[PDB]
Amino acid sequence: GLFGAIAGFIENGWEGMIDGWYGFRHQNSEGTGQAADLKSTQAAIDQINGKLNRVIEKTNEKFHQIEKEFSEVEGRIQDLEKYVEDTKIDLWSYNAELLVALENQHTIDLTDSEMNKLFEKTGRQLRENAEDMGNGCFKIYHKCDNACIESIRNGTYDHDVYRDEALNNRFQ
Amino acid sequence: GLFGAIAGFIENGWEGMIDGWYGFRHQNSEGTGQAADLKSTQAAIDQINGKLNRVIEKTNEKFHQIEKEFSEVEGRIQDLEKYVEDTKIDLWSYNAELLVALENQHTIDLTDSEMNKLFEKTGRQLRENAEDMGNGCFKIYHKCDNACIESIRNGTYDHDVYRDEALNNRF
Amino acid sequence: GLFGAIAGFIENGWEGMIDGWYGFRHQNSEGTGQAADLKSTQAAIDQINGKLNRVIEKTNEKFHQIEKEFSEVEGRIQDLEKYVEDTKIDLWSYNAELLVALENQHTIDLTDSEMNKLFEKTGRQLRENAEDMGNGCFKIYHKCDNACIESIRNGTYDHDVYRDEALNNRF
Amino acid sequence: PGATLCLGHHAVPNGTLVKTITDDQIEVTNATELVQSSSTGKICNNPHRILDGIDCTLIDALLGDPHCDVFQNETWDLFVERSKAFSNCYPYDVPDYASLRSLVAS
Amino acid sequence: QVQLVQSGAEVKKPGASVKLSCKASGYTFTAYSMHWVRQAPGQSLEWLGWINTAIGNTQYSQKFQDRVTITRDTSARTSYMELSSLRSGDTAVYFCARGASWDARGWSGYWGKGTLVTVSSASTKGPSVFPLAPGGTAALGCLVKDYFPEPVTVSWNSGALTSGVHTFPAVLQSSGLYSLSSVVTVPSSSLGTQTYICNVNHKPSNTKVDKRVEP
Amino acid sequence: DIQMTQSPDSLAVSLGERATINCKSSQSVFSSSTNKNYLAWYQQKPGQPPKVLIYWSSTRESGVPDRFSASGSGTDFTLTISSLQAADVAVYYCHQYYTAPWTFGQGTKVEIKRTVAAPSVFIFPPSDEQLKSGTASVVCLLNNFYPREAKVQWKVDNALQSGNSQESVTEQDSKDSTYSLSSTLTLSKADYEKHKVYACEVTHQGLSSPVTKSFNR
Amino acid sequence: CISECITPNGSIPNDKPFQNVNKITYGACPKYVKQNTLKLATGMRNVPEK
Ligand SMILES: *[C@@H]1O[C@H](CO)[C@@H](O[C@@H]2O[C@H](CO)[C@@H](O)[C@H](O)[C@H]2NC(C)=O)[C@H](O)[C@H]1NC(C)=O
Ligand SMILES: *[C@@H]1O[C@H](CO)[C@@H](O[C@@H]2O[C@H](CO)[C@@H](O)[C@H](O)[C@H]2NC(C)=O)[C@H](O)[C@H]1NC(C)=O
Ligand SMILES: *[C@@H]1O[C@H](CO)[C@@H](O)[C@H](O)[C@H]1NC(C)=O
Ligand SMILES: *[C@@H]1O[C@H](CO)[C@@H](O)[C@H](O)[C@H]1NC(C)=O
Ligand SMILES: *[C@@H]1O[C@H](CO)[C@@H](O)[C@H](O)[C@H]1NC(C)=O
Repeated sequence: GLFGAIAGFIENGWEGMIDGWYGFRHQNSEGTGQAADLKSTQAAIDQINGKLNRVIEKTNEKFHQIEKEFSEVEGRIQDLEKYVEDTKIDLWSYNAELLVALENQHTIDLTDSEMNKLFEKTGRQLRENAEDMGNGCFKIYHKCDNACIESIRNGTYDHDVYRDEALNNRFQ
Repeated sequence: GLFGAIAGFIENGWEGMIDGWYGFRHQNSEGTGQAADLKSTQAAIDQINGKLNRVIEKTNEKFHQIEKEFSEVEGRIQDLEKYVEDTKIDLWSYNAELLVALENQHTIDLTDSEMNKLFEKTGRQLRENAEDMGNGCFKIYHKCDNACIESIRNGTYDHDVYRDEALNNRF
Repeated sequence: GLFGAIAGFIENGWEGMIDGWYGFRHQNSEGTGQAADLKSTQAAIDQINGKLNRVIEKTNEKFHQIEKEFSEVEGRIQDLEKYVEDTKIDLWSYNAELLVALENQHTIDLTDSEMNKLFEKTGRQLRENAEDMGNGCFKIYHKCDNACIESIRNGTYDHDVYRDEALNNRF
Repeated sequence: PGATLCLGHHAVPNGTLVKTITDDQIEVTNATELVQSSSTGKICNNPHRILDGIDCTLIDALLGDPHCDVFQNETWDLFVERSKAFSNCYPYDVPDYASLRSLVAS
Repeated sequence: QVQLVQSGAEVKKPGASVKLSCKASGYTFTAYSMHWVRQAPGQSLEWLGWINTAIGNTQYSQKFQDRVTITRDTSARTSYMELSSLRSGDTAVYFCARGASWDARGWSGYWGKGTLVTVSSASTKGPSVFPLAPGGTAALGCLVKDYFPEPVTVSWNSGALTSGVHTFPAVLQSSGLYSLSSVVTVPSSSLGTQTYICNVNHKPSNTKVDKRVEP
Repeated sequence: DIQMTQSPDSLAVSLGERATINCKSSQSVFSSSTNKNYLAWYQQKPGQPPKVLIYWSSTRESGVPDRFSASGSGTDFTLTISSLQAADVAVYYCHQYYTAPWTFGQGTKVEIKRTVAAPSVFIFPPSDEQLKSGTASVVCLLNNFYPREAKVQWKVDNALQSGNSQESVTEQDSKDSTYSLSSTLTLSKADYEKHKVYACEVTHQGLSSPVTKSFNR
Repeated sequence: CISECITPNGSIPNDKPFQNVNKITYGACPKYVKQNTLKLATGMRNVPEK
């Protein structure tokens, strides 16, 4: 994708993440765990449902039209009826092909984006207390129990609390 | 947006930024102030006007066409005139709808990008002298008066001058 | 582009890079040199050939159609044949314009992206051993000979080896 | 003594192939079909009022061919002509038959 | 093709230990949790614990933290459950099951076919097969008695007689030994002329036995 | 832990008819966090392992026929088989995976309801070859009856027995939807050749009067 | 039965924007296209591992 997260610096997806689209996996002094990220999963989901509802919105209603099958050769007028219809179908067929091509490119890039956006938010909370290991994982340079990880996941992590401990571990 | 700046890590827009689209707000030892960033502002504007001008360029000119209203039932030939016209309108209508959906998505994503690009540029000038607080703001770890801020804004900030001071304060 | 690398923080392209689309230039204790990066170059190339192959795939085959030029004035039926055809051409002409506009924007944006992605990957390998100078160049804060540079280019740079040395130099 | 925190996204053992601007075929986690390609094979009698023409063309009903006189003064949103329809009255033709059929049907 | 191949049936005496295995294939092993769930006969399913297949950490149900240990071998694509200080109340079928997600917050979409483990102080014994000697139809049968351990299989006339046959679930007697009966309804008219033989198989003791049943 | 409790314990429904099983968990298994109910439903036929029908309380596993559906939120859940077919006769389990430990319900056995049918009763005296072994086994067979409920009382010289019999019941018959029961009375050779009249009394809904079948030693 | 969209082959659902059943239609109907399938992504890229 354009952002290089999904199928990029995140080396692969997690078949085991079954209650969210994006999330966290951790290891600390109390063990390891997993949690869906609620906001991003929902951010991705709403856009895809939004686009989809736009796509499946409002078919046209048509009633009396033209004949499109003919049991006799008639020439000029039939040629024209068949040409108009054939033309209409090729145009719509083109529109249909183009619409899904564009949507899918956009669906893929927006999902890559949410991953990248989630990743960036995590980095920002952590300030100087962690480093990006480059594979979508952060190394946290302080003791960080389950409540601490959860504090990161729920967006209330207070970087200042751990900064002295962390900087000491990073640089000394 | 795709970049997560506008309506993202930037928590809200500034109703008070009325002389630019993007800009800086600061607080330092001499008080606070505001300035539009012209290059990013101008970047969004030029893309949107280029785009806008592409869209409103060159309507087609047509002269003698077909009748599109009829005062008598005639059947087969009229059905075809009406079907051709009805089909044409739905096709153009789809094009019109599609044109604006893609354009508007693209207008939104490009503006978000310009926000993100301005932010990244600011980060890069600052090098090791500041930290991203995560809300589109930088905490600058050295004394930085109005001329210093302006040095950041006009792209001549010299990070080496302040580096020693900043690192001591950070660490 | 949307990512701000090409025609952005990378100030210009390299006319001298003739064996890749993206790559590295370096200076170290053994001198300077240049090398293309194959993966990013190939990533861009594969996508562009893919879109292109999608665009030039499968023309339609048509046989008996309608007459489209006429040697006599005939009125109502001819108006319709001419209107149907004229309309068809304007629709396809519109599609052609739109298809290339969207594709070209996307072609421009995806290449800016690959540039940005290569840059980000390099930053991540380097960890705390380098700083982004803001112009697409990294200042590496340790002695880094040709084998070290090559270790960066081929993805095996071991940041831990140099961290003590680099941090001493940065700080 | 520290910790590790990894960001990731889900995946499935096997997904579904879709087309994009760049790729003729690429795997995503889920997709949905946009082309209706099946029918029950039956015409639903709601909400539109359906008239099965049976042994009658609309034109035979119009003129009042006797085995079609059942259809007198009838109305429809959609008239259905069956291939088994037949005429059984004076042999006839209608110049611009197609138009009359069209304008009556409409 | 997701598959879970569990070790063969096991018979052990009280106070001993057992170690069952579960061999997976057809999916990436370290991406899904493994679970061990048991079922006493005629009872409900009981979760023993789970293992995180990538890392290898576990947690067990408190009624079992003392005695159960779960293991994995990542190159083998294999899980292992070891239960110690066995008691008669541990007689049950032991399923391994792949989690829908690792971390155990997920259902099970794939279960192994199960491994029966029987805990008793009785030892392997082959059964004695006694005849159950015969309204217009009569009933005859075989009583397969005093064997250990389960299971036993019964057919009639080498598989040829199946309609009307009812082989019952075994029952466990005071002796610690199992007992089973298998019967078939047949027309009274058939009795003296049609031969009826029941084929009993008790594989744990290598006992194969055919018994003809007559009035 | 989180207790799963199903209702009813046993359920009898006619072919083509609707089947509805209920589940309550001791604590909510809804996460406001993920907006999902962490609840599953499994089918289990004898011998076979459990099979998911439904997960996220309301999502149907693929390949499972659409006559199965489940609903509910938090602590109240309901599995439904809209139009019961013969292959649906099985035990059904609900399952919370909201938190470790996994817990399951006690199980609801589901059977085909049918017209009431009375058991054919047969009695079997011990074989002579078994009597040599010093023990005697009298067997009572109750064949092809419905419903499952049946009392078997062993009477030896009319003194009804207790503590010396054991029962076993077939699974509902795939063909005619009946059950069958085998009862085995056990004595020592000594006690067996001490009384004369051995009888098996069966009581069942399809039997207007309790039927007794018997033999004299 | 109830259906807004009718074709000579029979009624069809009109929940999808396109159909490949018949160019002849009546009522509120998806638009006829030549393609027999078109997949709209409703998820991210799928990258399964090992
Ligand atoms: C793949 O995506 C489709 C489209 O979003 C999902 O279909 C939805 O299913 C839910 C639950 O039944 C319905 O409420 C929605 O109406 C469906 N959406 C549409 C527009 O059809 C589908 O569930 C997904 N497939 C899987 C297995 O996850
Ligand atoms: C609906 O009916 C029409 C008419 O019978 C079908 O069109 C036929 O399609 C087949 C297969 O491509 C062709 O070989 C025939 O020549 C067509 N018949 C006629 C008379 O045109 C059409 O396939 C049906 N639609 C669907 C999707 O079932
Ligand atoms: C974040 O998580 C912790 C640990 O569960 C919890 O105590 C805290 O309330 C959460 N923060 C907020 C404000 O939701
Ligand atoms: C940028 O702003 C500062 C302070 O006003 C000014 O001193 C400096 O000259 C400016 N830089 C340039 C080169 O314009
Ligand atoms: C990268 O380059 C160095 C220097 O040539 C070499 O030793 C190393 O093996 C390379 N890494 C890989 C795995 O290609």
